[PDB]
Amino acid sequence: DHLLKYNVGDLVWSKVSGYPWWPCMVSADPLLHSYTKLKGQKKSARQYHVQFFGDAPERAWIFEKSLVAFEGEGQFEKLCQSGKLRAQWEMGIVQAEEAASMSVEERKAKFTFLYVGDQLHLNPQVAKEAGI
Ligand SMILES: CNC(=O)[C@@H]1CCCN1c1nc(C)cc(N(C)C[C@H]2CCS(=O)(=O)C2)n1
Repeated sequence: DHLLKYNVGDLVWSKVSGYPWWPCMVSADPLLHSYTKLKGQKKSARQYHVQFFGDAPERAWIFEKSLVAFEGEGQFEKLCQSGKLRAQWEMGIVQAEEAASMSVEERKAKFTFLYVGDQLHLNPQVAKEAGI
């Protein structure tokens, strides 16, 4: 055990209420510039900031007990124990599996969402790759 389980660029599965376990990457919050913090300053309530792979940019502060290191798509079955949501999730898994073969510096440069004030936008490199 380590007190700081994840760092910026780490790939993780995150669990948010109403959604299945989703592929993510730990990242710095646009406003705070931090990637980890204690909710209400309780040492047992550590959270990490993550961005979700998939269709549209999304991010969240998540409790460390709702995160699991991402090794691969095959973990999903053991972790558990829908139309538009399924296609978004599949797209996210393809991106996460591509990011897993990259170095941490390359995966941060390619996948980190573009921050324009408090608006989250596609990474210009991902946008160019998709022909946007
Ligand atoms: C883009 N956001 C959304 O689809 C929805 C509606 C607003 C909040 N939200 C949301 N918030 C959170 C915190 C997570 C989350 N997911 C896990 C699903 C999305 C991840 C990126 S995706 O592939 O586009 C689908 N979804």
